Amino acid sequence: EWQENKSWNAHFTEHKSQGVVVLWNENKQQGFTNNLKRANQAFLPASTFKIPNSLIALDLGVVKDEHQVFKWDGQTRDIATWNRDHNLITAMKYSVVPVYQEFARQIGEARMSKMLHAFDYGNEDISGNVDSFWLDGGIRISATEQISFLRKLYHNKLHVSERSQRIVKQAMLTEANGDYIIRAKTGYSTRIEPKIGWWVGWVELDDNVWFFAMNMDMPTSDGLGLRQAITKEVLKQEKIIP
Ligand SMILES: COC(=O)c1ccccc1-c1cccc(C(=O)O)c1
Repeated sequence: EWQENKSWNAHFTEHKSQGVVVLWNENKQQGFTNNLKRANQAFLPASTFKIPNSLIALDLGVVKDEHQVFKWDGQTRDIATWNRDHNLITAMKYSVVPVYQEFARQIGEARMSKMLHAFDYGNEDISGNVDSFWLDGGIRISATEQISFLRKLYHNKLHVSERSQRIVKQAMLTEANGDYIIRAKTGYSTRIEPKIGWWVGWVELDDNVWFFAMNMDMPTSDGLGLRQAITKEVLKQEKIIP
């Protein structure tokens, strides 16, 4: 069962933006979205792909654990936090593309493709360059498809070891307080129109889990903070967080 709630559209329009929020109640196995059509429209995953990429890299031994240091290659890039050493935790936190591009190159096309099919991830198409296909290649995934993938990850049901899934879920840790835990990954797709921002993950409560996946038009980087802000307004409206 799915239900549409266009009242959430107010949260996007107050910022003159457009997008979709998709919520899934795990206990009740019920979904909610403001836009059933956009909820099933497929976009580039961009840095949300760092979830599956991390899983594959860990399971194949490309990444040993969350402490392995990936040394900066010495190339100054326009994002300051990228010009330093990183481990899996910080590379996720700061969405350090060049680290994951090296992951992908060491994974290779053949194993990457076979693993995304085992994950049933989006359209499972890695066409493009192995080190950027999730940024300007052929891979596509919808908001509802994100939730389906994240739900498997939460239950350790993806076709990789339990360890790899626990480690990635640790690396996804974004916020935690006395009321909730959020594990999620942001995304920013700019190389192919339409330019969008992602935020996908779930909300852990004492007695339930709310999975979420949102994307929204993002014509400039100035609005990236809206990905979390709009999502949280929906969570508040549905009384999922205070
Ligand atoms: C693809 O383009 C950028 O990533 C980008 C471009 C301009 C300014 C900032 C970023 C950036 C950097 C780090 C994280 C995020 C994010 O929140 O996913 C975004």
